[PDB]
Amino acid sequence: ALHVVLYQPEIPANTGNIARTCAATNTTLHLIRPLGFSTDDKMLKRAGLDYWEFVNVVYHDSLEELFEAYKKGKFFFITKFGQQPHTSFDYTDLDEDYFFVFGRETSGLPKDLIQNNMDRCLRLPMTEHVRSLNLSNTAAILVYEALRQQNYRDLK
Amino acid sequence: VALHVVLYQPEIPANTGNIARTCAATNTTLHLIRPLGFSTDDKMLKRAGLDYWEFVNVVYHDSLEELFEAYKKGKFFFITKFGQQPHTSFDYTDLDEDYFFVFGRETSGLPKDLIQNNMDRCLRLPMTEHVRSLNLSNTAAILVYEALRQQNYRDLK
RNA sequence: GCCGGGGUGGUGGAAUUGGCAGACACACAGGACUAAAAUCCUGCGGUAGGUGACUACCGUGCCGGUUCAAGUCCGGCCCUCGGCACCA
Ligand SMILES: Nc1ncnc2c1ncn2[C@@H]1O[C@H](C[C@@H](N)CC[C@H](N)C(=O)O)[C@@H](O)[C@H]1O
Repeated sequence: ALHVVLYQPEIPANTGNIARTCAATNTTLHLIRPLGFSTDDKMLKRAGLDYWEFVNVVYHDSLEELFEAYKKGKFFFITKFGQQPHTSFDYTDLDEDYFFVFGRETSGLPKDLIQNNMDRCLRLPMTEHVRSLNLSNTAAILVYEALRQQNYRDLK
Repeated sequence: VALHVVLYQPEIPANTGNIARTCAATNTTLHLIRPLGFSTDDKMLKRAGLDYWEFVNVVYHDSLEELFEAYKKGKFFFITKFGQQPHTSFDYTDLDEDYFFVFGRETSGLPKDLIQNNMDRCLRLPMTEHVRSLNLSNTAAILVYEALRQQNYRDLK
């Protein structure tokens, strides 16, 4: 019911951790195929430990292919640019598929896409001591915020 | 009046580095219960590229009891998979109290007897069933931002 | 000065009465593992033929000798440590 999209990830271990977090929440992981690693990177495998068999991982050769395939979806885009924190939105409809899309670790999301949908742009309130926050951590804050709103349904 | 993340004998280096990242992005004081499984020497801190350590405000403690007796009136929430309550069932809004979030060991976990005595404040992030545990990094960050959700991201841009 | 130890890979270092030199540990390297500076598995003296299987070759401070065979025994020398002597 929940989805995590990774636009061309770079760090294998970051993605592997997110896969484990997905298996702990029964979340679908989406990957935009211009990846910075291979499918056989051993750091990818390690970060996912043994939980890989419980992750439904979907590959998409482009951001477009994903959007069209999941035409009925609440696509939430997570960048520094959004003027609204992630907790100011609503994820409480359980009859829906919620999509959280994460940019490249050293780039962002496509600047065209951010322009068109700034109402769905979630910025995690930080300080100035760091420029960003680890993707695998940032992915988890949103899954367990949305899971709070859905009252961790079926999850004990 | 801020949040406090204390890590009981952390071992895997990368987890603690990512926790310090979140701690610097939230101005959350990081308490470190020794023995640690790594080295926080400035040489090794810079070998891992941890340039935010200066802003993390790390308070090394040598025992869990030392930490309890230095911050006696801290609200100590112990975070383990053996809790029965979520992390969102408690109130971290009081800006007059010091809230402390205790995390465990990546290969072992929090002291079992400490969990038994204080099951009232034992928080379990709801997982599936086939997943034994979450990442220490992820578990810490989730808790920091849930308290900041309740604290409306005080002085956070 | 005498006597007695030590010298051996990248490192500390092992090798019994002469009979496969480098055990073992650290380093390193490749992996595995219930995000490793944890742990576990594997490789590791050199050379060249080598895809490799591996092979032969060389290698214990220098130079000798005894041996079928010398890290090992013998003689000279270099370096080093210790006891003893040596000190107007
Ligand atoms: N589901 C979870 N709920 C709460 N804390 C967790 C969870 N998974 C991991 N943690 C944190 O990470 C620590 C270590 C675990 N990752 C490892 C398994 C260990 N047996 C345990 O006590 O959970 C825990 O002691 C917590 O600090």
